[PDB]
Parts: sequence; structure tokens; C-alpha cells
Amino acid sequence: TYETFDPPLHSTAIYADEEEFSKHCGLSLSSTPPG
Amino acid sequence: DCHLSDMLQQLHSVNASKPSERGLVRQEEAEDPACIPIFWVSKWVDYSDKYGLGYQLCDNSVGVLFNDSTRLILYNDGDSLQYIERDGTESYLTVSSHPNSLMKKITLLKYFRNYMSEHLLKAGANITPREGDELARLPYLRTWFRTRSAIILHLSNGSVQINFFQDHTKLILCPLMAAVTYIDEKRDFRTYRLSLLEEYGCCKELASRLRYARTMVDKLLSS
Amino acid sequence: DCHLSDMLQQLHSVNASKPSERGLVRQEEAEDPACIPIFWVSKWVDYSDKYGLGYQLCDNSVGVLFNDSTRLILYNDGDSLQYIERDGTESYLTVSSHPNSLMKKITLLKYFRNYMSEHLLKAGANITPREGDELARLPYLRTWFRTRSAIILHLSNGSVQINFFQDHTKLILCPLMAAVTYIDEKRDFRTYRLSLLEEYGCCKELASRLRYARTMVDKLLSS
Repeated sequence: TYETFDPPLHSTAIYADEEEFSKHCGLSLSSTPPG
Repeated sequence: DCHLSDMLQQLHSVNASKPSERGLVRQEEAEDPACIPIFWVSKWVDYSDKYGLGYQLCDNSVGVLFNDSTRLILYNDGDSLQYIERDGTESYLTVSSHPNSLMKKITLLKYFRNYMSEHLLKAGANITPREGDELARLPYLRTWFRTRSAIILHLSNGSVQINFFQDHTKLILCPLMAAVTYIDEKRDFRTYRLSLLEEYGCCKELASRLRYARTMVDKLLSS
Repeated sequence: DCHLSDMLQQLHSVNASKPSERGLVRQEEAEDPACIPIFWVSKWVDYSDKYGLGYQLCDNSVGVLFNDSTRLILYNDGDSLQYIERDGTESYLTVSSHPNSLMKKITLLKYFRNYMSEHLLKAGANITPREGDELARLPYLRTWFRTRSAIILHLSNGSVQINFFQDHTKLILCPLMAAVTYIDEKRDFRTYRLSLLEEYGCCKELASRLRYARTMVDKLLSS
């Protein structure tokens, strides 16, 4: 897709997938969770 | 449109019954997975300020409704194309052998296709197809419009899709089966017979989106 | 930089006094509640393989240090923002302003915020803040690194915090007051003057972690 191709409006972007975000957070290292 | 008129009557019948105003709502009794849609819009790109509206269907085909009211569809084989003129006349061609007069629209479709594959999440990726759905005739986008709360997509097979911006919920209205598929904020995919939602009731979230849907179908018919 | 050098001299001094090898230890006499910190890291999640490291401060503010060496803070009001570029240029804005150049980073920060609030415990929850604390300048995460045994967090106000993974003990070092707050396994918080630990002694648990902290501060200065 071209360098000048900059749609102003569109459906949800890949980065905006919070279910994959929260997923990866659970697989990665993090501070302590409730026991 | 005969299908929009049926859809309106279907929606008026259920909404008039006030399905969420019931002693006991039994929405699950209205589920009919035999009415799952074959096609829905899984991605869309609103470049109508310059080129038009590009979109992906759940079978990974893509299309563009250009600002001149023509449509170009690329099938999921990556080479077969269908061109629909303003007046609905359909013609078939390929990326490899095509009229020279379509080269610019083909190039624009490829930009849309690529922008969607690189940047956008695919909605309904959790729904698996059935045998015999590959022979189904690909619909094209007949018309669309955007509101403060949603984008409304009217497919040539009669189905109307409403994507709500704030919570990512979606309705897929099938007038041929008097059914609706609701994708909730958790991305769960449930398909209901409208007649059974009228009889058994439904929750307030779905009831309100079905009132919204009726407002949008009235708008589509007004245009 | 100059705060790290002070911290190293303070740690060198305390460790050189061998505070746990005393005939009599009176660690309680080294306590000084007047040096309790204003800010510390209460939560964090390592998404550095893609986006960066998100964290929560004890005032419920949220921050993220992105892999592009930029920082974005969401104050505790839930809308105010502060964006620190690679150069260090502090720019202030809001989530309501809907900035376009940062729209993506805001979305990721909100996702960090959500995960931490629903999955992670607030370290130092038992600390009741004082008056005038709410007027203090919010720091940001200058840098951080992880060993096999601990995560090292260097805040812009000069504080260095070390969280030990296995037993959940934590050090919050304050060079401005030559003090240290120690959170033990039981989540009991104690704040000490480093110079008074030299003079009264301390348990080997705190002494060994101050030895470790010195080598970590040396690492921060080598980078």
C-alpha cells in the first residue's frame, strides 16, 4: 500500500486488540499478583 | 428494496413486543446456530474523502465501493475480480488479464487490501466455516453510512451489518432467515431467530441495539 | 547522574561499616519516619519484547517507558498526560484532547493500566499518604533493567527501587535524604537513615540487600 495511503478512519487496528495484550501480559514477567 | 422492507417488518414486530420488558427473559432459547451467516464484513477502511470505502469479508475476499458508486471485488484466490457498475451491471476479470480501463481501480484495491492486512484486526476470526459455504455467491457492498455511534453496511445479498464504535459490538441482520447475529464486547458470536426473541425475550443490551437497527433500516429506506 | 553518584557513596559508606557484624544491633534506632518516600513503583509488567515496560506509581498514576526511549504518564485524574520524548522534552496534554501523534501510545498505556488494576497487587498499600504529598512533582521511569533475581527501577527524582522476585522484598533508596525504605516478606515497611544504620547496625537481611543494591547502582552508572 502506498506511502501516501493514509486512511483517516478504519476498523480496529491490530495493536488495539486488548485481549491479546492482556494475554501476553499474563505470559510475560510482571509484579506480584494477588495470592 | 424487498429485503430491507422485510427486515423492517421483522424488526418492528420484535421491537413492538418490548422483548427486554418481560418477567423472565430467556434469550438463549432464541439461539439457532443453523442461521449463522456465511458472509459478514470483517475489516473496513473509510477513505471516502478521496477514494471510497474498502473492506474485507470473512472469507478474506476484499472489496472497494468507490466514490463514483462502482465496486471492485477481489476473491480470496487473489486474482479473480468482479466489477459492478453504478447501475449494478456485473462483469468478471482477473488481476492478470484485465481491461486497461480498470488498472487504476485495481491498484487502489491492492492498496486497500494491503493496508487492511498489515494494520487491521479481523473481526469474527473465531467463527469457522461450513462445507458448501465456499460455493456461496460473494456479495458486494451496496451502500454504507456512518453515524456518531456506528457504521452501517448494506450488502447486496440483503444483509445489514451494524458495527458499534464504542464497545466493538456488531449486529448482522439476515432478512432471508429473519435472524440476527450479535457479536458482543467479549467477541462471542450468537445467532438468534427474531421470532424467538419476540416470544422468549432478550436482554436490554440486545434490545437497544435492535431498536437502533430499526432506526438505521428506516434511514436506509429513506435514502 | 549526580544523584546516582551520591547514592553510591552512601551505599559504599553503609556497606563499609559492616552493619550486620555487630556485637549488638539496634536497627530500630536507625528508623526515621520523616524520610518515608512520596513515590514508589507499586505495579509493573514487562512487555519489552514489543511495546515496553508499564508501571504504576503508589499515587495510582500510570506510566510506560516505550522501546523507543519515550515515556508517557497518565496522572491520577484519569485524563491528564505527560509525554517525555527521547530528548527529554516534557510536553503536557490530555486524553480528552485526542492527540493523533500519540493516539496509539495512549491506547497501549490504557491497556497496561487495565491489566495491572485487574491482575496485580499494589505494593505498599498499607502506606497512608501525608498532606502536601499530592502537590509533589510526579517522577517518571528514567531507566530499568532485570537480573535473574530482581528488577531495578530508576526514577527521575533520583530514587532507585529494587524488587526481589523470589521473596517479594523491596528496597526504595532515596539519595536526597540518604535513606532507604525496606519492605520485608510480611509487607512491613520500615524507613531508615543510611548513616544511622552505620551507627546502630542492622540484620543481615537488610545488610545483604544493601550490598546487592550497591552493585546495581554501579551498573546504572556504567550505562
